Amino acid sequence: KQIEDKLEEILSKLYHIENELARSKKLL
Amino acid sequence: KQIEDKLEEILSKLYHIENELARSKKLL
Amino acid sequence: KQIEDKLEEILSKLYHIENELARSKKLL
Amino acid sequence: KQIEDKLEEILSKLYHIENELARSKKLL
Repeated sequence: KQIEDKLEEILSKLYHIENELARSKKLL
Repeated sequence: KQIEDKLEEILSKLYHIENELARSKKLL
Repeated sequence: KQIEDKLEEILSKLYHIENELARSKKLL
Repeated sequence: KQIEDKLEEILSKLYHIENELARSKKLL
């Protein structure tokens, strides 16, 4: 549970990296 | 079960980011 | 203990990638 | 242990994303 929580946080960071990468792509 | 699911989502996000960056590289 | 360590390395890698992409954005 | 292993794999993917990002930076 401590672990699953940190996993969820991890995955939210990867969704935020995905956003950054979609943005740089749309701008081009 | 939940943890495993999250681990697999995480990894699969990492494969996508990796391939989006390699694709980017290539068009540039 | 090991797991926690790895979780913290992982998260900290994600913060760095996020900030390297935001920095990139900004210079572009 | 199954978990720590997958964490190690996760982190190796983040080192590989880091490489991709150092490369795109050196090329500029």
